[PDB]
Amino acid sequence: KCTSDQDEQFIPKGCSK
Repeated sequence: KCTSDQDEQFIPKGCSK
């Protein structure tokens, strides 16, 4: 997943996959 709660300025290692 990309957004855990609401992460608009932050994208993780594993966003769109």
